[PDB]
Amino acid sequence: IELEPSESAIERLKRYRGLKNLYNCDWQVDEKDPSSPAEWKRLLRIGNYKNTKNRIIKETK
RNA sequence: CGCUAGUACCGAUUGAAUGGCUUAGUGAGGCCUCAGGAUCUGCUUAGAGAUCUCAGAGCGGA
Repeated sequence: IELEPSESAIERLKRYRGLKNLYNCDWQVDEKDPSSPAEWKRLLRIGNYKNTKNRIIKETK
């Protein structure tokens, strides 16, 4: 990103979070986001997807 | 700590199927035999009027 020096780089970068390394750190999964879809809780959560679909095909048989 | 994939022994389905051995009994089928005789057919006394059936009865053979 190429900052405009005229404008304050604080308001642009309010929501950003700095990290040592993406791979190493840990986020708690969501946040008080409010640019998420509010239907985030209106989503089916899945465990092991393998242990979902073989079960469902098993019930389909 | 617990839940999820993975691999071998029992064990029930009286399961339910494949073969091996084995008990006892049955055993088709040809073939060889003991009979059989549907039937078919020779010859002869012989039936009827001059290689003619008009009844049969023997002697046979397939």
